[PDB]
Amino acid sequence: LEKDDKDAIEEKFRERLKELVVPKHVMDVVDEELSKLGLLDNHSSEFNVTRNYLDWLTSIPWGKYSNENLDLARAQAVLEEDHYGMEDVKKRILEFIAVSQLRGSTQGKILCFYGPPGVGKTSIARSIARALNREYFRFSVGGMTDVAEIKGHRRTYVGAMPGKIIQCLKKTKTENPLILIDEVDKIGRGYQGDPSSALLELLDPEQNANFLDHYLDVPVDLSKVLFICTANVTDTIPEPLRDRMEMINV
Amino acid sequence: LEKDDKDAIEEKFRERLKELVVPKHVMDVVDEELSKLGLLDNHSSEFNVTRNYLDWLTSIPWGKYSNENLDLARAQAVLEEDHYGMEDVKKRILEFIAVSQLRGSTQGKILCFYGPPGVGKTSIARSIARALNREYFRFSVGGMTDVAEIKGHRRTYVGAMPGKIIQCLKKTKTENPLILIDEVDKIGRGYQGDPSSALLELLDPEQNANFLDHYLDVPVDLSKVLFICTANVTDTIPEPLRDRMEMINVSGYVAQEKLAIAERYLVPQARALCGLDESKAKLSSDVLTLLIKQYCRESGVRNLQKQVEKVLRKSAYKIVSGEAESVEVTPENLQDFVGKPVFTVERMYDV
Amino acid sequence: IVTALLSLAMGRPVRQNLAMTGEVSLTGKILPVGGIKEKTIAAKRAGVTCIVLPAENKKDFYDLAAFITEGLEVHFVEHYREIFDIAFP
Ligand SMILES: Nc1ncnc2c1ncn2[C@@H]1O[C@H](COP(=O)(O)OP(=O)(O)OP(=O)(O)O)[C@@H](O)[C@H]1O
Ligand SMILES: Nc1ncnc2c1ncn2[C@@H]1O[C@H](COP(=O)(O)OP(=O)(O)O)[C@@H](O)[C@H]1O
Ligand SMILES: [Mg+2]
Repeated sequence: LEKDDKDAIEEKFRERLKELVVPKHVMDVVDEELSKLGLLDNHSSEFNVTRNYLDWLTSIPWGKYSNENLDLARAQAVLEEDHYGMEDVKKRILEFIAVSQLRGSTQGKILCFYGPPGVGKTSIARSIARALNREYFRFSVGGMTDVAEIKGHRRTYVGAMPGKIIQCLKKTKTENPLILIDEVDKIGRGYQGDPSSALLELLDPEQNANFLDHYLDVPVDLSKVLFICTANVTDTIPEPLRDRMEMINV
Repeated sequence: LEKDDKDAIEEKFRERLKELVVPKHVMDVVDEELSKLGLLDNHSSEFNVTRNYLDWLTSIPWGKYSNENLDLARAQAVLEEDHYGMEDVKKRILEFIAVSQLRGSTQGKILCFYGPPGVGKTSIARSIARALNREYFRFSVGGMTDVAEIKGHRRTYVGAMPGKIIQCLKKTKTENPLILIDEVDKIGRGYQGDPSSALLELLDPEQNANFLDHYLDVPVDLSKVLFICTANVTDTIPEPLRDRMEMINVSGYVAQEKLAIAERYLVPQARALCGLDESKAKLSSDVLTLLIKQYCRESGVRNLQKQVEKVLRKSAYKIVSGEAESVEVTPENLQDFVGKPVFTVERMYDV
Repeated sequence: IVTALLSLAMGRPVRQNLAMTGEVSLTGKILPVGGIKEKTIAAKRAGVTCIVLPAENKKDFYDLAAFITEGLEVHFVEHYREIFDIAFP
């Protein structure tokens, strides 16, 4: 059967799913959505939304793991190649590779940097990403006040899109990127919806493992990510959010 | 698989109903939808909408009830084994299971906690859910502002789906999940309609038994659920809502037993996290006493965790790459490891 | 504060290692105060050992764990004068 069967669209989703190992939990949801999706009349907007949704759902890597370099001499080499001094951060990340190498599987963590502006806090992140071999991806939140951006929308609104973090996981196509949330010190804090109360559901190390945003309801698991955060000075960071994260001082 | 007409689409629903003990109320509605679907054509957007809505009806359990445990000591053991102290909640939940055991049928109540952040207010919930045997579910509300998220839409719109709670109540087949609303203190307000103004309709201890979500208009009794709520300061919550739900004050820990929790759970946690061994990574109780009384004074527990893991991880790097085959923390080593004292023996005048 | 002032008056140093707290209402009556656990642990941490407290909080002082209350001699009092006797034996 030629002439573009609807089962072709089904199957391009299916084949996209066949390789990467999805959790069993979401393994069902896609099935019922597919079985429903075929029965729809194609011109219905409902068909457009559901197909776009199913595409968004299959796109997420599930267990793809970029492999990590671990030789310590290489870490020294690629760190001293492009940043003098500031030994504290260097020693800390070296201890990271140590502990990660003692326990097999890749691991995530949260960190925070703060010091005078312009010391290179941003550039060292990219150097670290090339050191560990994780992917890099910046994301500013200076002055942000639309909390929905971090968690998408109900999927029935027109104009809804899944929150940013799912877009970046789709972009880096890897379970354990290295996000660079930036300028948390200046984050918007007003009556319009304070992001700082929504970030806590990401940053808390223990409960983030089943983070979920309203677009695609199914929880995602961020446990292997290695967040980094920057701030010109600690004091204005809202206190509960400050408490979660370790604080290096360049 | 050619059974896409009324022969099997209405059969599978009507047979799926059987085992449930449905309130007689919604059976009428379901019957008109079945017959109307029978008169409807198999292909039209009206057909798929009505069929979708009917599926959302038939999915909901009606009177299915997760079997609840009733033994005390077996419950008290597992409630106790993974946290120290926090005596109030471990006493309260025990009384709750007592009352439930006495008067036969299962029951639900609504209650809340409050204390300094990071005392463990949220960790305990899942342990409770494994004690009582109710199915767990959580959904952070903090920073939400869309009331529709918790009330669904009108079903005549395009993508309308019932509010989050019905998703929870389908995802856990039992009708009595341990829903855990979280961080009520930091709900959004003052830029659209407050979701809090909707929340009251849920939380009324009696009235909730005829909750009426906009999507599926039939009232949904859900009185048996056991809500919980967690705000770290019991002032921001608006008064009419704050009155409904009993408070329970968790309290900050004292050092002498902050030691004995950290010496039983945290230290094993961090050691298992970093993969070391008691041989490779021995630590005396005395250094813990020093560390507690020097570098960390506070009601929370996050801080001591951070210090402990830091000490261990410095030892780990010293092992795998460094020189020592067995780091051996002693107070003399402590400055090398953690850094410098922060608090000191402040006494402006000893005389 | 009044004991501080009095120590300035006589010039006698206050008795060594003798913390104290509580409110006073213009005629030496002592009054209750909350938060006793924090003050208790802090005084214990500083090594001070003759804390004196309002009598009205007596109950609340005894609700604390015995190990916390080890080693410090409370002297409850109701009229301020007794404390004046105690600071200046
Ligand atoms: N009594 C305890 N037993 C075991 N773990 C504890 C205890 N108290 C705190 N913790 C630790 O605290 C961490 C998070 O605790 P929890 O999040 O419940 O504190 P919290 O007050 O809920 O803070 P928040 O509501 O801001 O998250 C957990 O990893 C947990 O192990
Ligand atoms: N010790 C150093 N080693 C390498 N680069 C440095 C150093 N000090 C300053 N720089 C430079 O300073 C610049 C500041 O960039 P950036 O990281 O954005 O500063 P900040 O993040 O503090 O605003 C970088 O381009 C970086 O190369
Ligand atoms: Mg919590």
